[PDB]
Amino acid sequence: KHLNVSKMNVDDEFKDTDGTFILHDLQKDQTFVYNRKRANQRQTPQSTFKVVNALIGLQVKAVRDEYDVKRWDGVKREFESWNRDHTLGSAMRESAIWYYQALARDIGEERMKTWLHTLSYGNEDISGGIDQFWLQSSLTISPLEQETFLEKLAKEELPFDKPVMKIVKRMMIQEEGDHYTLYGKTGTDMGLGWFVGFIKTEHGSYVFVTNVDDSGTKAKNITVDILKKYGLITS
Repeated sequence: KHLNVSKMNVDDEFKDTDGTFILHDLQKDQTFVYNRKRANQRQTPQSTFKVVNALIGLQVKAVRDEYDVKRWDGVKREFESWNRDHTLGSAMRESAIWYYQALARDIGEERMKTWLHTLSYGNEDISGGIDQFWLQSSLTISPLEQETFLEKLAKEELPFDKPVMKIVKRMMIQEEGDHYTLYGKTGTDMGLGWFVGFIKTEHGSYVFVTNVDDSGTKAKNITVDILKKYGLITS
């Protein structure tokens, strides 16, 4: 009764949404892809880039750990959850862009470019500016390239320190149930939505990448519906 990802079908979940979905079974080494053409199209990563930003920032000690506090300046920004003191981990959870812009400025161009080159991270183009390049700007990456990177993060086959990789994966936890742990990060801009991450169950471990012509919230809802359908999200 164990999941064979090659027999999946997600047509129903995408009935009224243009998008792509990738699920990689880490232990069997098997992948399901819906809409391979779209999976190959590069797009701006938006806030899915926080995963990379956090890895590089911890690696070069621009931030100390998931609890490194940056005080809010008191400026009311677009979402109330941004208008508070944040840590590296809480700013990932709430997608507080201002925190990760300060982090990118501290990382700086040279270290950002060098470490981004180790990840095969799409076109690796940061010319849009040190604190702007992942936000509807120069950097683009395809869903397949996101999957390849996240698979290497899951396997810790990246040149980062191992504790750095474990901290960033922990910061991505969205739900810890009795029988599964869901990891993920959303991105959204101009009718393109991402939800990328991992799910660990009692019987397997998986990487997923979802990208849609809709919000990141929609991308996440589609992903959760698929993972529920195939019994990976239960309780």
